[PDB]
Amino acid sequence: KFVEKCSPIGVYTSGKGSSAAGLTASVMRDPSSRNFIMEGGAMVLADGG
DNA sequence: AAAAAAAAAAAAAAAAAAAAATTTTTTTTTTTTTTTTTTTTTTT
Repeated sequence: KFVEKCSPIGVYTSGKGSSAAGLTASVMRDPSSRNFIMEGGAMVLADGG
C-alpha cells in the first residue's frame, strides 16, 4: 500500500485483476467503428512505474 | 394684320420589368441492446 502511494507512478492490484480493471492489457476490435479499443491493465496503466 | 404651321412641354395609359422570399419533414448514421450460436473452460 505505501509503496504504491510513494512511487511517482504506481498501481497496487490483486493477482485476480481489479474491480472493473484487468491486470494485463487487452485490445479488442469494435465492430461498429472498427477501432481496436485498448483496455489498459495495471501493467500498462503503470508503465514506467 | 390674321391665319396657320411648328415647336416644346406636359400628361395618360399600356406593356414590360422589378422585387420579395424559411420551414417542415425524411433519411442516413451511429450506437446500444438482445438473442442465439459457437466457443471455451471446469467438473466428474
